[PDB]
Amino acid sequence: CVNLTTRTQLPPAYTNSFTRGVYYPDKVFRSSVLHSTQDLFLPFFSNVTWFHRFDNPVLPFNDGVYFASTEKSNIIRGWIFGTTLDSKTQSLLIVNNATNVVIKVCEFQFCNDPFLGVCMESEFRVYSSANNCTFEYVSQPFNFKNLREFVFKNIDGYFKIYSKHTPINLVRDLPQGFSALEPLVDLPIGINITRFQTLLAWTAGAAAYYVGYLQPRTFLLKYNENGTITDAVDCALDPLSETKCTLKSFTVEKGIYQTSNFRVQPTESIVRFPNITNLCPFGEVFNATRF
Amino acid sequence: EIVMMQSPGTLSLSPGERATLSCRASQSVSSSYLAWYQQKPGQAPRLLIYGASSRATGIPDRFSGSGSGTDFTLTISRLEPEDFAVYYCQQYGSSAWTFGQGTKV
Amino acid sequence: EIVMMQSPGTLSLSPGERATLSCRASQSVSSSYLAWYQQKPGQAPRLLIYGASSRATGIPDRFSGSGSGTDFTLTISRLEPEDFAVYYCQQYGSSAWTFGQGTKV
Amino acid sequence: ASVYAWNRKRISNCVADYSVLYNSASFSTFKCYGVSPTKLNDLCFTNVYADSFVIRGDEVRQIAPGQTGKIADYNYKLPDDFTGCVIAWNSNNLDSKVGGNYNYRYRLFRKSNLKPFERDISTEIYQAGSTPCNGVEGFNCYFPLQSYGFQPTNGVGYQPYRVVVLSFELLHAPATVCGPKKSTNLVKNKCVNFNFNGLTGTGVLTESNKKFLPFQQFGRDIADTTDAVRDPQTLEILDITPCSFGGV
Amino acid sequence: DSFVIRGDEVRQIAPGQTGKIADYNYKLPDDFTGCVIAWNSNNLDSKVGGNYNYRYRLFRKSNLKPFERDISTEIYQAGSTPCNGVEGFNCYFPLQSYGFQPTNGVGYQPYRVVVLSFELLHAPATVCGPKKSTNLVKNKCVNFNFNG
Amino acid sequence: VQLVQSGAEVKKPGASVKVSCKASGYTFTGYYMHWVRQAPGQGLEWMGWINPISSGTSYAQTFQGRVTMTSDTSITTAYMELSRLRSDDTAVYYCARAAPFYDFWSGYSYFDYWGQGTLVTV
Amino acid sequence: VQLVQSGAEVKKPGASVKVSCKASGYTFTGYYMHWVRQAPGQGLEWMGWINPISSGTSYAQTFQGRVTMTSDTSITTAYMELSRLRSDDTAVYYCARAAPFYDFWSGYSYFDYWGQGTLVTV
Ligand SMILES: *[C@@H]1O[C@H](CO[C@@H]2O[C@@H](C)[C@@H](O)[C@@H](O)[C@@H]2O)[C@@H](O[C@@H]2O[C@H](CO)[C@@H](O[C@@H]3O[C@H](CO)[C@@H](O)[C@H](O)[C@@H]3O)[C@H](O)[C@H]2NC(C)=O)[C@H](O)[C@H]1NC(C)=O
Ligand SMILES: *[C@@H]1O[C@H](CO)[C@@H](O[C@@H]2O[C@H](CO)[C@@H](O)[C@H](O)[C@H]2NC(C)=O)[C@H](O)[C@H]1NC(C)=O
Ligand SMILES: *[C@@H]1O[C@H](CO)[C@@H](O[C@@H]2O[C@H](CO)[C@@H](O)[C@H](O)[C@H]2NC(C)=O)[C@H](O)[C@H]1NC(C)=O
Ligand SMILES: *[C@@H]1O[C@H](CO)[C@@H](O)[C@H](O)[C@H]1NC(C)=O
Ligand SMILES: *[C@@H]1O[C@H](CO)[C@@H](O)[C@H](O)[C@H]1NC(C)=O
Ligand SMILES: *[C@@H]1O[C@H](CO)[C@@H](O)[C@H](O)[C@H]1NC(C)=O
Ligand SMILES: *[C@@H]1O[C@H](CO)[C@@H](O)[C@H](O)[C@H]1NC(C)=O
Ligand SMILES: *[C@@H]1O[C@H](CO)[C@@H](O)[C@H](O)[C@H]1NC(C)=O
Repeated sequence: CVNLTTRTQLPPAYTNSFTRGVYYPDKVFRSSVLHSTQDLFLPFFSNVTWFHRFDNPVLPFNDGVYFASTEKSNIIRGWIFGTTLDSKTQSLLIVNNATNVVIKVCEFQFCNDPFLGVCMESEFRVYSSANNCTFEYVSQPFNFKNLREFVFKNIDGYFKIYSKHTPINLVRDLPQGFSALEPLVDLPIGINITRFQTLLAWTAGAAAYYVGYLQPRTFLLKYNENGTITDAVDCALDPLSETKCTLKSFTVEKGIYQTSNFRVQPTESIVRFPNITNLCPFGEVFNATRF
Repeated sequence: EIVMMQSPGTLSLSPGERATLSCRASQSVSSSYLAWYQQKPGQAPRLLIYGASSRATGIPDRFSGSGSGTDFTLTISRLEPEDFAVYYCQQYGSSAWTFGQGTKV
Repeated sequence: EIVMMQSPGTLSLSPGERATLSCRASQSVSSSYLAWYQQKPGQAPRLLIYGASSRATGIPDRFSGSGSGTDFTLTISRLEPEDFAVYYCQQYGSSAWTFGQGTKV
Repeated sequence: ASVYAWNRKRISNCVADYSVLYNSASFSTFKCYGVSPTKLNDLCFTNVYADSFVIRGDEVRQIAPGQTGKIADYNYKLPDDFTGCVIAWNSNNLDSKVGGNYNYRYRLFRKSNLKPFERDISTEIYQAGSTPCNGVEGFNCYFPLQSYGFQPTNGVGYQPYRVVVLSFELLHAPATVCGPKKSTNLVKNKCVNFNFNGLTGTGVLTESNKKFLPFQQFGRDIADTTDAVRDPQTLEILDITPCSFGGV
Repeated sequence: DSFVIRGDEVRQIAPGQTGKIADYNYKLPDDFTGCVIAWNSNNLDSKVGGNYNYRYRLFRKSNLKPFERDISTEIYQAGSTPCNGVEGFNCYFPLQSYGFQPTNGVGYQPYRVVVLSFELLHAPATVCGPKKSTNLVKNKCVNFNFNG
Repeated sequence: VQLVQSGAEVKKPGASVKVSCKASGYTFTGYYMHWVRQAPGQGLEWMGWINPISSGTSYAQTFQGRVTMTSDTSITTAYMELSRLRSDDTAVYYCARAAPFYDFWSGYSYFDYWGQGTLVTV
Repeated sequence: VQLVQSGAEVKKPGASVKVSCKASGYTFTGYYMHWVRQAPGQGLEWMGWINPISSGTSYAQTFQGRVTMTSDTSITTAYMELSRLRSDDTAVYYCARAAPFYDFWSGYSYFDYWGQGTLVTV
């Protein structure tokens, strides 16, 4: 393992998610319809943490994460998912190397500063010890030019990866507009995932990435004639979006619609019981000499 | 720690009679933690009474126990030649098991 | 039919040492159908190992087995005087049970 | 494995012949929940979780949905909507030793009940009272795991039983584990009873003009009912229409 | 209905049960009306070397419909290869005996089971409990019981 | 579990011999009874088996048509009848227990209990 | 329930002694093994205990730092190792079975089975 120290220490950046992060929630074709689904989605216009240099600490993984990268020269290498990441617990390693994509759910002893080096690939300094392998998979690969979006979920024993590749043309930002992420792979791996880390490929390259978090939300998805999702409504973004979901339409006529219910939520738990201290004589029942 | 004192140090009696032995403690003892053992000469000790008054499995009804607080007693209703042995009181407290000095019958 | 060949025909060693015996087969044999038996002189054979590597009930941990395909072995970690007996390998296949020629220890 | 640290063998991408296991004589308990044991060979599942452990005979009843005790609340909890089969057999001839086989263990204590399929392999001292234990075995501080002393002279309820549980996952995803069914030729433009990778129904199969994405296995109408299916052998998209009906 | 089974199998003589005695020897319907009376008969049915007269069906191609007796001894084909009447690999003998011994545990001791199925169809009743009849009273409001 | 066999027998060539094997400690009908021959100075040879529940048999080709195997569940005893004896049949005959073919684990591939051998001299 | 200890040992001052106690008739790991010392003409003194499931121990303050207690579940045997012997340690050493501390009834407060004593002379 090698610890890289020649790095400037700046605070994390933040950006606006806009309408990104919508994915196909299931494997069923439907077309020319509006479908209401309750699932883990990236909320619209959410605060997305933005990282650049060689900026890649371990981040929390809660219900799931949204990951996006803007690159021009293939710097991204992969991800580490796990609970402790130090061979004490099971961990998931996803690496896209020069020739293919490898997924391994072996028990890895990770480095405290993992990375790859490169133009041809040479260095691989991700882990040392690796035994107790449980799952392996290999497959086809995957201003700035390339935008890559991924959704990572860990539900009911499956780790679901969704992805979209698009062109980009901004120097320093995330595009506005709508696209849907198709599912890439469903891995049947029952891993407790609470933390993750990004693998990047001395000098620094030109690349940036964004990390958002999924929440339980209801989305109204618009399927076109060819069954492609072309729009969506986040049913809790604003009162209009809620109205659109309630009427199951993306067009709302003039009028007044009853769309929800307001309720004040409790902030404290008040527990009151009699101030008695004597214990019940259960022991005397159980340990009696004669029954 | 707690001092465990038995009385009398030596008992002398005839077969067929009743015997009472006593066990005293420096500090109050829960009835659930007091036990009596019989050790015959040349033999290992064997359990007679546990929980102050409960007979151990296999023990004749001639043996009985009683007591509370710091004062416990063991009574043998009728003695047979096999009963002329050393009797011990034992107690648990803190994280330790304390035995008395033993009484000879 | 399948020919069952054991090796060496005679083994010579001292008490306290380790022994390894081998069993070869003409045709591939599933691990589930291979067994080892110990026959002491003047006594009936008794089962030691079944399913290539599983010890029979009542067998000391000194006996172990391993193998696959056509090559199986029996290892005794340490020998006692009772272990100087004849060991046989047995296999099932087709609708018949075939035994080896036996090895003397 | 010990029940506290039970083994899971994920089973996928294969043909599952369940008639061999069900019609076997070697099994004493074979209880299925959510499916019937005699229809298993006609079904397809996305994934099968083969879970395996050794328990005491009296505890065999605890390997069921809705049960309470030590193995259920602390070693191998099953969900109430469990789909699968709990196959179990007496293994006294394999797992018993004269002095007791102390290799098989179970968790006896825990702060809370185990959620479904939650393995717990810790050995942290259990605090029974209000006083912190600080890692030391003593009063109100217990060792959470205990061994079963499996002896050949024990009664039937105390003999070891090996348990294999088979969890059948059913989510809207491609099925990978199917029974040993033979496939037939595809017939189009006629009313037939069809079974497409476990999906069953009656209808007329026609060639579809729908542009299915590479990951989509079937389709649904506005009504949220199945109206198209991808054939499991040739990646053809078929439309399913109901067989002709109407009032008389 | 009367038969001998193993003690652990006594629970199988109920509606909605699975196993070897239910699915292959004595299947009860789910709408069964009746009583399953059973008792330990170790003092009558056990022998020292094992009483091998009581048998049970262990194998069958399909489950027994309710109240369907099956007394055949046809060789059971476990695999894909026809057996042609010969006992061998994947070809089993469907029946097996219970080795009832006086030293067996309670779950392996013999239990004699008598099941009583009560048929209720719209027809004359012929089996009635030991009730006394009363005089017939007409033209008054009464609680009546006419043959059940 | 025990398997107690009859005592030694001496027969002339051409005769027939019957060797009893009495079983105890298990369900006799639940297992196949096998016979194994051991000529002096030689290894073990399998002869055949009997299924007590159906009185079904199978014999090794070497002994096919010469040996009959029977059983009596009432006295929990298996019998060997070897006919057309020749001088090459002098051997110690063992009875052994093997699980049936129905057994999910390959218990039929091995013999877990053996009786004391019966010496037959021809 | 039986507890069988090793035979008598004679040791010089400064040496260490190991006394075994083999258990049978019960689940070995389900109970605590305690050791009790009895000097000639004296009463019983508790030395400590070993929990076979976890190899956990506790020692009396009198013997803290001098005695090690171990166990081997495979052969169901407890061991005593007493180091730094002095002439005052000549005694009969007993092994005793007691319930674990999680017993709802105070089964840990008393010893229900004892082995035969091992005489150690120093
Ligand atoms: C029969 O059982 C009773 C009650 O049992 C008690 O409650 C049960 C639910 C379990 O938790 C038992 O383990 C528990 O003992 C016994 O009475 C109680 O015994 C405890 C143990 O000594 C007493 O606690 C002590 O109390 C003194 C004050 O007198 C303190 O100084 C000690 O530090 C300790 O806290 C408790 O007071 C006592 N309660 C009563 C009402 O007597 C009982 O001893 C037991 N008897 C037998 C023969 O088993
Ligand atoms: C990289 O830095 C980490 C600290 O952030 C090092 O980890 C420490 O290594 C020392 C060994 O010299 C241990 O004593 C510490 O306990 C470690 N701390 C942690 C938090 O793990 C790591 O060794 C460094 N890598 C290299 C190659 O020097
Ligand atoms: C990318 O990852 C794959 C998967 O680990 C690598 O393929 C293995 O490489 C090792 C090294 O020679 C071989 O021993 C294995 O047999 C390979 N396995 C397969 C399935 O191909 C591959 O080498 C990696 N590529 C690079 C450039 O590191
Ligand atoms: C995101 O959150 C951080 C932390 O409070 C805040 O400083 C930043 O302004 C937020 N970004 C947006 C776009 O609201
Ligand atoms: C694999 O996991 C087991 C835990 O069951 C552990 O005992 C073993 O040491 C691990 N393997 C390696 C190589 O550390
Ligand atoms: C995952 O691990 C953490 C420990 O970091 C633990 O608190 C949590 O309960 C675990 N979750 C599951 C589902 O096991
Ligand atoms: C559907 O696909 C066809 C090509 O297959 C294309 O011409 C058409 O524009 C698509 N429809 C929509 C709404 O995108
Ligand atoms: C079997 O299924 C696979 C699914 O990918 C398909 O590619 C292949 O052509 C099928 N083969 C036959 C003979 O149907």
